[PDB]
Order: sequence, then structure tokens, then C-alpha cells
Amino acid sequence: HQAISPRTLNAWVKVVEEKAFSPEVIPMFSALSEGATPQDLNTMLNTVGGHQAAMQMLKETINEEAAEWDRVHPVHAGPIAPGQMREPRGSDIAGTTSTLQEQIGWMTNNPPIPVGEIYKRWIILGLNKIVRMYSPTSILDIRQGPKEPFRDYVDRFYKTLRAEQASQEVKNWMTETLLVQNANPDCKTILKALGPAATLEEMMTACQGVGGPGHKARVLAEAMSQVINSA
Amino acid sequence: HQAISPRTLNAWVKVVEEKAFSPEVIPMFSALSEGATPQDLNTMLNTVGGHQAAMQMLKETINEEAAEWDRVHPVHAGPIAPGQMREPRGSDIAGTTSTLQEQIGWMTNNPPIPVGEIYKRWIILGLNKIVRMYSPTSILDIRQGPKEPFRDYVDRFYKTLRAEQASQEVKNWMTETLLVQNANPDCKTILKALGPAATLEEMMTACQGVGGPGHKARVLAEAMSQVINSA
Amino acid sequence: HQAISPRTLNAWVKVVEEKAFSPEVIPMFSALSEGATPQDLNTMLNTVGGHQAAMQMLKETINEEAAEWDRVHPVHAGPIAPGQMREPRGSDIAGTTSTLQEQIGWMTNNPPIPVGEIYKRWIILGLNKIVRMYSPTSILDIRQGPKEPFRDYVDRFYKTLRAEQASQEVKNWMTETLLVQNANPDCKTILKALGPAATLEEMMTACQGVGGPGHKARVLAEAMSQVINSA
Amino acid sequence: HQAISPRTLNAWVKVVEEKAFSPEVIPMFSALSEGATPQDLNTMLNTVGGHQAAMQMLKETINEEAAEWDRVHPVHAGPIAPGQMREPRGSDIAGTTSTLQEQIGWMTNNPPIPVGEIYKRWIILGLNKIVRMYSPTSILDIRQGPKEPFRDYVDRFYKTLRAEQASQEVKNWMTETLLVQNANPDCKTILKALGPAATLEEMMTACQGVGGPGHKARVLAEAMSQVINSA
Amino acid sequence: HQAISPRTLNAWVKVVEEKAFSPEVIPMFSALSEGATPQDLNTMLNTVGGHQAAMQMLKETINEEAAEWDRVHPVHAGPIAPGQMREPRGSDIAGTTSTLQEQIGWMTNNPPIPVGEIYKRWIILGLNKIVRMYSPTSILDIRQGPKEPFRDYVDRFYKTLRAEQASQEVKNWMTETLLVQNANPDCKTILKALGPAATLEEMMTACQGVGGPGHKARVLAEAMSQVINSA
Ligand SMILES: O=P(O)(O)O[C@H]1[C@H](OP(=O)(O)O)[C@@H](OP(=O)(O)O)[C@H](OP(=O)(O)O)[C@@H](OP(=O)(O)O)[C@H]1OP(=O)(O)O
Repeated sequence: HQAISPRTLNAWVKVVEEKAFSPEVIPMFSALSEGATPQDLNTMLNTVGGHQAAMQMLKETINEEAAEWDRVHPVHAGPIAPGQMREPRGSDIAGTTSTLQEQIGWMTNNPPIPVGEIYKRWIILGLNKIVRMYSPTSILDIRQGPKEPFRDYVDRFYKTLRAEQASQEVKNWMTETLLVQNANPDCKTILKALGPAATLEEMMTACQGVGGPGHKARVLAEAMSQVINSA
Repeated sequence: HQAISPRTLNAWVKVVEEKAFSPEVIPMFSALSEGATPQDLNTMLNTVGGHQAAMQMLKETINEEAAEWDRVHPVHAGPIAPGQMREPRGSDIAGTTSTLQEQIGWMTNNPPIPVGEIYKRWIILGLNKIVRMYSPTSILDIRQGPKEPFRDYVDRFYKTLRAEQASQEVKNWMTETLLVQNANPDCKTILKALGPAATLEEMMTACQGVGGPGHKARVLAEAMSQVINSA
Repeated sequence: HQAISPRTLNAWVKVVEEKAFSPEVIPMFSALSEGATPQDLNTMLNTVGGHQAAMQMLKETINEEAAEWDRVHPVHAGPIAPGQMREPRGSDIAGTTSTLQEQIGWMTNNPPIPVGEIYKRWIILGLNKIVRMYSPTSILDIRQGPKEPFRDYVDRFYKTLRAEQASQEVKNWMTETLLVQNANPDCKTILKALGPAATLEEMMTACQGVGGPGHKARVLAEAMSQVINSA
Repeated sequence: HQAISPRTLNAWVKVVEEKAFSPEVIPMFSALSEGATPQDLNTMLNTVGGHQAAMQMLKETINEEAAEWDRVHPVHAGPIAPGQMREPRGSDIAGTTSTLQEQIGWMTNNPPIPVGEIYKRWIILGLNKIVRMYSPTSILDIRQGPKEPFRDYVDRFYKTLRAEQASQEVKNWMTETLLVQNANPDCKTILKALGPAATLEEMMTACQGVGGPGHKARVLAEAMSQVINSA
Repeated sequence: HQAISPRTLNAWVKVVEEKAFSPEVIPMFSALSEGATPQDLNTMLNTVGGHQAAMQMLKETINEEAAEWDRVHPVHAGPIAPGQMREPRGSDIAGTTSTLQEQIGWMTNNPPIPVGEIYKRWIILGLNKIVRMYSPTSILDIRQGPKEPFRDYVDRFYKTLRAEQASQEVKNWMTETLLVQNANPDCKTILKALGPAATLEEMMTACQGVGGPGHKARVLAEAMSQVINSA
């Protein structure tokens, strides 16, 4: 038995966190899981932080693969044998309903049953599906909607920034730069009307009125003022 | 067995209520629960008042750690009569399906199984996740939305006040200082138009028409008249 | 032997990377290494990515502590074969010249020798020294010197960016918003006159002459012309 | 023993030279070394031409992995002569202190010790580190410093060209189109005034005085004359 | 054996940290180490924090004294097993190659060998040399060089402040009242023009160009304009 080492698992986690789910994660995984048991592969998968939608898609793909294996490979009545090794099922290959001893026995039996390799193939199918379909979210993509309240936008921005992979200084710089930048024009003009030294609460109070009756009437009157004056 | 004392439990409760879930709770916990059985740790956790979201995240982390323990650690189906002590499961370490005597036996038998230490590590992981992800709400954060009715804002304000950790006089001071200050400009203009001695019912009646047809027509007409008289 | 779990080790790594070496790492380490062997502690220390200066200072502190332990504690001349084990030394406590079985034997023998606890104390002393003395480097701190060539500053910036913990999109935004901003005034004037659409190669070509005879003559002539025109 | 074929090894060398150390080298390496002994992997690594810094980082990563393997895996005191082989160490897995026969015995014995697979994992970790941190040098990146003498820049350019992978005609075209282009403005002015037919010796003679007292005085006088004539 | 008490050792540490290495440390040391073994003397010396240069000079003096003792005192060839002990050497007196039991036996045997007294004399000679030749560094002595970049001076200032023995509030006050004051005139002019409310990053940005072509040209132009206007 050669269980996955802390350095290898950490390298896998850093690869996933640095490349998000770019295609380059597919080779790295295959390179960091050679000879791995299904338990080691499950440890690799469960240690990933974030990307909950991607892991959900991966779990769905693994479940479909296990169901297909169960369909194609029938169960046996289970007669006793001198070796008495039960035939693995989809859950056994996925490691959900099997122990490390059972996986090792299957992998080192004669003839061998490479449950680890089948599970790797399932995980690679899921990873390819993730690469095709999943697009990671970023603090750079958090923009205020045309009618979204400024408080809701600030809450979304801070929720995304809390899960962002960056240092605290970088996160403070992101707050100083992108929050006002990615606001909608109605709130952005008010924010620019305020000084650059305004604290968060002052911006919240300033934009608390955007989309209300008073602000709507004020902007409508300001727009009509130009057309009246030009006439 | 030195169970947790009422003084230590009370001190933990005050630490949680005073520092919300700032990083400072992690040392205090580690200092107030050394040598504690999983039952004592559960008693410490369940005594926390409020912070239901943080408690939910902590429970999710604890369940994840227990599931990972169950996955990695196999369960033997053969009972042994000499030294009859079952191997703890994840829920047994978490104290959900284990008794105090069983936890003491695990913490005392040779070789020791530090169920309390493992549970404490799981709780610390959950607390670190809470510190990273959880932001407690305060009465200072209850602001009226631009399109939110004043009655709904008042209901939210009083619901948050009822859960605020403060004395009654402080709560009345917050009611008299923050309810009008943290309202949207459309309602705040009407509230300032009313006298400072206006009651809650008068304040609600005055703002009952904000966002309605009459109030919107009135503000639009006021803005139009201002810009027309400017010309 | 309750060896450190993959999730605990990964959580330690993320704590170190997220908090750099702020004091908050000290409570986490103590909470994540309770009951750990010197081998486990060395595994936690060796898995830290980056912060080479901090790890060097930690290793120096550990070496001083081991040397002091060796100075205070003398060796024994005659080994006791029956029912006795070798007395640990500084390197044995630090795990450099010790095996996991020997460490477990020391912690399990009566009377116990808490080699893990002594090593934890040494590591905490080193971590406190790091917190006092070490300041991490950031991409935000990379600024062009008054006389530094623009190529050298760009090389330093890109090295720090490659070492930075961030997503690729965030790194691209960092390059787009930090490289020109943190340049010196002599290069910043040319970069701003070049336009926002300029590429990196165009920017380096435009600043290739800053500090050369022609650039110095040109800026001196501009200043002289201004002061003569004022006269 | 399926030793690496000359065509496979040459294809690996061409992959490394063509792609530098882009991520694409990782899938190819794993594809070209599957089933390889540590000796074959060492032959693959040692045949790489150039990229001395990248090979140094790879060797450092391999050394760290071997040291960690030695730390985790203790040695055995008493050798077993009948029907047993020496347990591999970090250097044995890396192939530094191991022979091909011992490697084949390890990957063939029951239970197998996949020394080739472990060494492949270490090399893949090093390659990932290279991909993250290493940027290859190119003749296109050789530029004259603002105060660098033209002779030194020409020497650097010709050294890089000698190290460049290109045909002799292509290298001549690079000399004819890149040396003058990537010179600093002070030298570029003189080179352009010299004419396209100027030889290398003529260009180096013409720029021999850039940065000297006479050249600086002349350029300062030209700028001063321009600004005085404007007045 | 009257080993040095924790209060005595801590008092010695406070004496060194308060008086730096003024002559006053010599009477205190002799008063705080009377009757001490070489081990206690080494514990007193090694616990001193900071003053690395002074400790280096002290160790050099101790090594010189040990070498002179070894030169003057020859070794003995034939050991005397019954009723005799090894004759101390220079390193034995210094405690480097001696154990506490041997030191006590030397200071107790008849005739006594005052290894503690000899080592005290050596340490006193080293301390006298330190008082004569060593001057401690202070945050008050950190000044910007006439040509030193402002960033380098800020880095030196913050390193010295981190190494300074003061409270955090005192360190903040030192930063607020010493950084600008001890800057060179070229940077001080810009810092004063920036205003007292300027932040550290703003101050570094404002002084990023001092010593560059533009700043030199501008100051030369200002001086030239002044003298021309006088004419
Ligand atoms: O606030 P209400 O009195 O109930 O009227 C609203 C309002 O239209 P007006 O302010 O022009 O009267 C909305 O404007 P927004 O707040 O969304 O900007 C509009 O929504 P849209 O202009 O975006 O479509 C919506 O619907 P609609 O104009 O289609 O009628 C309309 O609702 P009602 O007049 O039906 O109540």
C-alpha cells in the first residue's frame, strides 16, 4: 500500500485552487493519483475547498457511472470460495460502500480488479464535464444590477470577497477598487459625487434612496430640465 | 472525570456573546475545554444563544469531520470480550450516539482514544470556518430599503432589537436614535417633517403612503415645479 | 497513534496562507496539533508554502531551543538494555534524528516524556518570533525605485505576481491596475502619455531610455524652458 | 525490462525544447514515461538541453521529496538475507544511489514497490513548480538597459542567440532585425543615423561614446539649444 | 547546588535590556552570578535578547580566554581512575564541553577549582570590552541618507522599530513623529508639502521620484529660476 502523501494531496489542492477547473487539472490529477486506491481518490476529491457546484457535478457523474456499472455487471448469489472475494459494485468502486482492505484485495488479486483505475476513469469523466460546463465565480464578476439595491450589491460583494483566495491586503485593495467601480450608474454617480475618503456606511446612506420615489422624481426632473432649457 | 463547571460554561457563553465569533473565541474555547469529554463540548456548544447561522455552519463542519472519520476508519463487526470496548465512530466522537461513561472509557483505556481531543479539533475547524465566513448582524445594520414599506422596516428593526444583547434603556435609546436615522430618504423626509415627539403610530401613519400613487405623484410634481420655476 | 488527518493538515496550510503569519496562526497551530508527535509537527511545518524567511527564522529558533536542551540535559554513558529506552536529545525532540516509534514510546512510557509538547513549545516560540519580526511581501508593495530601470521593476513585479496567491483573472487585473500605478514618476509620465491601450512590450520600449543621457537632457531642457519662459 | 526507446526519449527532448516548460510538458512526460524505471526517468531528465534554472528547481523539488520520504519512512536495522531485498530510500527512488536491477526488483517483487511511480510523482511535482515559477529566456527579451554600454548589450544578445534554438539563417535574420531594434534610444538614434548598411564593428564604434562626457554634453547642448530657440 | 533562580535571571535580562551595555551591567552581573556554575553563567548569557554584535564580541573574548587557558595549562596523559577527576580545559570552564555534575565536582573538590570564578572573570573581560567598544542601535539613530531612497529608509526604520523595546502605542508615536523628521531634506520638503494627514503609502508615492531625472531637473530648475530672478 502506498497511500497519498500530505505533500501530494496539498499539491492537488493548490492545483485546484490556483487553476480553478481549467483543463490543466485533468493531467495533474492523473499524475497525482497513479496507483491510488478509491479511498485515496475520495480523499483527493473531498479535500477540495469551494467550487461546490463543480463538486456536485462531479458527484453526479460518479453516481451515473456507478449506476451504469451496476446495470451492466450483475450481482452473484455469493457462493463461498477459498479466496471468498465479493465482486465489487458501483459503490464499492466509488469507495462509498467498501473498506481500504477490500479495495487493496481487489487491486492486488489474481486476476486483479483495478477498482482504483475505474474510479479514476469516472472522476476524469466528471472533471471533463466540469471543464466543459462549469465557470468559476470571481470577485471581478460581481456587478450591481440596474435595479438592485446598493445594500444587496454590497452584501454580494462581501460574500464573494470572503470566499476569495487572496491575502487580507489584497482583499482590502479589492474593496477599495472594485466595489465603487462595479456599481450601477445610478449609484455610481452618487458615489463619485461623494469624496473618495467616504467610508462604507456613508456610501450606503447615500445610495439608500436609489430607486425610490424621491430619487426617481429627481432624476426625471433633471433629465427634463435639459430638454426644457434647450427648447 | 472533571466535568465543566458552571463558571466555565458561563464564561464561555459571555465570551461568545461579547466577541460574537471573532478569532478571539478560538483561544478561549481551547482554554476553557481542555480535558473535556465530548459531552462537555456538546454542552458548551448547545449553550450558545443566538448565532443560529454560525451554529449551523459549525454543525455542518462537525458532520463532515465525523463522516470523514467514518470513511477512513473501518468498523469491526467482531466483538471481543476481554477489554470489551467498542471502537468509536464519528458520531460517537461527536457525542451524539455515545454515553459519558463510554467517552470516559475511551479517554482512559490503554491505549487512550482521545475522543475529546478529536471532537475539539473538529469544533476548532468549524469555528475557524465560522470566523472566515460568518458576519454577525446588528441593529446598526438594519436600514430601510429604497422601495421597502416603512411598516416592514419597523418590524425588521424591532425583531433585530429583541435579539440584541443590551439593556432595556439602551434598547429604547437605540429605538429613539436609529429607527429614524436608518430610514430611506423618502421616509426620512416625512419623519423629519413630523415633530421629534411623534409616536411610533404617528410615524407609521405619516409614512404609510410612501411608494403609493399619491406620494409618487406629489414628489414628481414637486420636482417638476422646481425645475420649471428654475426656468 | 492518532496521526494528523489530511483535513487538519490542509486547514493548517490554508490558515498559514490566508493569515500570512499574523498572531492568529498561533491559536490555530496549538488547536490543530494537540497530541501530535514531532513527526506530525514537522509535517505541518514542512507543508507551509512560501514564507521562506519566516520558515528560516522558525528553524533557527528550533535549533537554538534544541541546543539549549542539549546543554541543560546531559547524555547517559551506559545504556540500559532491559526495560529502558534512550533518553531523547534536542534533535530527537525536533524529530530530525528520531523515528515515529521512538516518539510514541517516549510519550507512552511511564513516566512520559512529552517530546511532542516540548517541540510544540519550541515551535510556538519560533512562531511568536516570526509574528514579532517577520512581515510578508505583497504584490501591493512592489514599487519602482527612483533610479531603477523599468525592465527590472517589471521583472520584480512579475516574480512577485507569480509568487502571489490569487486567481489568474485576479492576477491579470493586478497587472492591469498595479504595474503602471506603482511605477516611478519618470516612467509614469511616459506610460500615461502612451495610452491605456499600450501593451507591455510598448511600455517597456517607451521607458527603455529613462535615466539615459537623452531622457535626462530632455527633462532638464523642459524644466529650463519652463523657468526661462516664466522669466 | 522495457527500457525507454530512442524515439521516445528524442520525442521528449523535442517536446521540452519546442514547448519550453509550458503545462503541455506534464501530459507528455506522463505519457512517455508510463512504466519507466527511475533510471529511465533520470535519463529523460538529464537529456534536457538548456533550461538550467528549471532543471535546478526540478532537482530541488526531487531532493525535498526524497528528504520527506526518508523522514517518514524509517530504515531497518537487521537485514534479511533469505528471500528479501533492501527497503528503498529517497535516493534509491530517485535513482541516485540505486542500480537498475534493484529498481526492477522493487517494481517486480510481491508486494511491488512502485519506485518508478513515486519518482514520477516527485518529477511531476517539480514540473508543476517549474510551470508555475519558471519563465524561459528568449532572444526577443534581450534589450539594452538605459545606461548599459552598447558593447555589453551586444555581448548579451550574441550569447542569447548562441543559446537560441534556430537555424543559422534565422539567427542571422534575428541579428539583422533585433539588435538595433532592441537598443536603447540613445544608441538607437546613432544607429539609425549610421545607416542600414553599417557593420557590427561600425555600429559598436559609433555607440562607443554613449554615456561618456562628450555624448552627454552634446545631447544636453542640443536640448538646451532647442529650448532656447523656442524662446 | 544553588541554581540561578527565575527571578534573578529575569532581573539580569531586564538589566541588560534597560541599561543596554553601559558599565552598570558589570556590577549587576557580578552581583547576580556570585557562586554560579559555568552552566548558570551560560544560561545568563544565552538568555539575553538582542545585542547580537555585543554577544558576538563577548563570545570572541571568551574563546580567546579559553584558548589562552589551554595554552598555559597542559593536558595530562595518564588518567587517575581512583579518587580523581579530569583536569578542566578552556571549553570545560566555559561550559561548552562540560556537564553540571563535573562543574560542581570541580567547585567542590579539595583543592577547589573555581571554574565558575574563572568563567566569570572571562565574561567580565568580555563585558568590559563590550562597554568600551559597543554602541547599541536605536530608532532615534535611523536617518535617511542624502541619496538613500525613501522606501529603503522606511524599511530600515520599521525594522529597527520592530526590534525596538517599546509598547505598541509608543512605537506608533515614534512612527508618527520620527519617520518624517529623520528623512533627508529632499524627501522632507515633499513630505511637509504633503500635509500631516498623509498616509504611509501616500508619503512613499510622493517621494518615489526623489533622485530620478525629473526631480533633479525640477529642483535644478527651481534654483536656476531663483538665481535668474535675483539677477
Ligand atoms: O411603482 P408603481 O406605481 O406600482 O409602477 C410601476 C413602475 O412604473 P412607474 O414608476 O413608471 O409608474 C415600475 O418602474 P420601475 O420601478 O421598475 O423602474 C414599472 O416597472 P418597469 O418600468 O421596469 O416595467 C412597473 O411596471 P409597468 O410600467 O409595466 O406598469 C409599474 O407597475 P404598475 O404601474 O403596473 O403598478
